[PDB]
Amino acid sequence: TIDTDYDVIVLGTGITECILSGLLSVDGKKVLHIDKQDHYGGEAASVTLSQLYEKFKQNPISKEERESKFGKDRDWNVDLIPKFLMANGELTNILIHTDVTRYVDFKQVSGSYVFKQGKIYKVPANEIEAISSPLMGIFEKRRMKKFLEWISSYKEDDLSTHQGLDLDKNTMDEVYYKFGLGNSTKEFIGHAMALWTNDDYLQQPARPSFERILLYCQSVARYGKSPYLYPMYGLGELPQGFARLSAIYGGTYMLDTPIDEVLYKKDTGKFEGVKTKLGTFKAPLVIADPTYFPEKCKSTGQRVIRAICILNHPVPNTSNADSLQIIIPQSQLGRKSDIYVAIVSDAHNVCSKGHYLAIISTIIETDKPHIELEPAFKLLGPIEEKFMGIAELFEPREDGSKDNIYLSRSYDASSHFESMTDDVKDIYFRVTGHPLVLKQR
Amino acid sequence: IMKILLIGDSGVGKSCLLVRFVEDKFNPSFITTIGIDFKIKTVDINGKKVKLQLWDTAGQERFRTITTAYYRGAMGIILVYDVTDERTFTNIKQWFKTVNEHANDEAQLLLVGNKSDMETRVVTADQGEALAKELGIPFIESSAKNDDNVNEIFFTLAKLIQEKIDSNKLVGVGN
Ligand SMILES: Nc1nc2c(ncn2[C@@H]2O[C@H](COP(=O)(O)OP(=O)(O)O)[C@@H](O)[C@H]2O)c(=O)[nH]1
Ligand SMILES: [Mg+2]
Repeated sequence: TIDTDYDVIVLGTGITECILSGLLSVDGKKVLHIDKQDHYGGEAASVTLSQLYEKFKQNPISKEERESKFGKDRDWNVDLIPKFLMANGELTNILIHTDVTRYVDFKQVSGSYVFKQGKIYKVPANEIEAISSPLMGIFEKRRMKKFLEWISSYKEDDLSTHQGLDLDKNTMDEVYYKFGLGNSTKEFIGHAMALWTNDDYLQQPARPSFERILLYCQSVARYGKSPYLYPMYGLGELPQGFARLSAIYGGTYMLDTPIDEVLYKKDTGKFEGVKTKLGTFKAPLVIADPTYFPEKCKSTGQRVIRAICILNHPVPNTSNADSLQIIIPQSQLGRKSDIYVAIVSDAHNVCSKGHYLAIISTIIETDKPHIELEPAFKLLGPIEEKFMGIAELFEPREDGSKDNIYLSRSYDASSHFESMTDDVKDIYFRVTGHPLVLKQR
Repeated sequence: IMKILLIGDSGVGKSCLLVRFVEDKFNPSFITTIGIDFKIKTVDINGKKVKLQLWDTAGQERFRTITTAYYRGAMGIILVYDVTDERTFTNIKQWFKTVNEHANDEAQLLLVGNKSDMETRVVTADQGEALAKELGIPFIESSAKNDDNVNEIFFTLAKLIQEKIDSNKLVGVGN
């Protein structure tokens, strides 16, 4: 039978929790990691196709119908929340330092396309594509090139590299003016490289936009043709990998084990333990996602529409690419928020041979989400089936000093994992009392 | 390169067998050994130098929470029970079923009765072969503590796997 005392109890096996669990176990703590659901991943789990029907459709089709049309569930691993990995991002820097690269294989994403006047254009990957792209005239490209030289050459501690600009005092629009960049170029650099979901960054200081733009460029440099990576067999592999890191170093894992009751300490309100069908387990603190403590969570105001579309064919005007990101900036549609599309396919063992997965997502701003995404649906051509779903974005009410209930944030509508790792670094400090400094294993 | 797995109930001695084979060590300490991800060891098969890549379950079998990446691309799978614990024997049929789903029927299996040194035995060597024969896979009775037929486990499995690789090579009839 089982130890009941742990240094840390972690609830739910989403990527945020799993990364925390792994790092804590590596640190020497004794983690117990429980999940009410019968599988790894939480809200960002990759699920089979039948499960996709069970989750999002009103009248699921027969096994027999599904299988002739789409094939057997073991070929399908479909992300519930679309994300990519910045090549030089922080999640990959964690993957490397923790050696979880051993439990996950990556392909490069084929490219990034940006939307204009109803047509998608490829973001240039090298000089040949730069030269032949019709997004910028000859001389705009030069200024653009002089701008990008500045992003690399800029060194914080050498004023002579700044070209007369201060990232704290100048706005990004003021930086853009300095280099002579017209508004189309601003949109390009802002929505396609810095990856902002609206134009508010223009009036805000430059610093954060600079950093994000430097990250893009650094991510394209590392392996080449694009800034993104994607795990074979779906995003679900990421949490599983960290779960193993945790297990290797001492962690205990229970799935399909609902939390019958949370236990708080007498008078104090702080966390004591939890009560499961496998007995009762105690720890001085708990790390959990918002579905385990709804009352200690508040909405952030945002709701996100997520549309999963199965195609029989490559996306139009993408040179038959195997993977793809489409950015539809808001200015092009009269919105407050960009629309995103992520495409992956049988090349990543996420669906049966011949199919393509296209996951459209955006922040809802009307009372009819299905209509908001229509411009994106037109880009895909013939769609075989749509799985629609809305999710509300929660965050913790307090930081967990009062109660030792340290909650994670819901996964947001950004295209990559940079913000998720920001949540991890944060939650780590709140729990440990120390910054997350990275050790090589 | 060969990906080898060791599967079975907690407590049967999977991590000891692995550590004995690679390092030539046994830790009696009643604890689980933690800290093991995979070991590497070169084996010699009929002149051919074959590297075995041996992956530990890291205790995830304890509540049936084994990661998919563990199973993927496994060429050999050692199923292990404790000869002193009848339940670990009964459950082998269940492990067999599971492994054959996840390894996708391409892996070569092998049954191992561990802790053959103990006098508190409750499963005979003959019982173990009955089940091994029933499932279509070879049988070895081992002790990680005393080094009883531990090497034979890994050589037997490596040899069967190379047999299948070698008989699937296209013949150069041309030259
Ligand atoms: N007597 C004896 N004890 C063993 C043998 N192998 C393992 N053990 C003991 O049984 C326990 C289980 O060890 P472990 O390898 O972690 O089991 P696992 O759950 O299958 O990985 C440990 O306390 C070992 O010392 C063996 O061949 N003989
Ligand atoms: Mg073990």
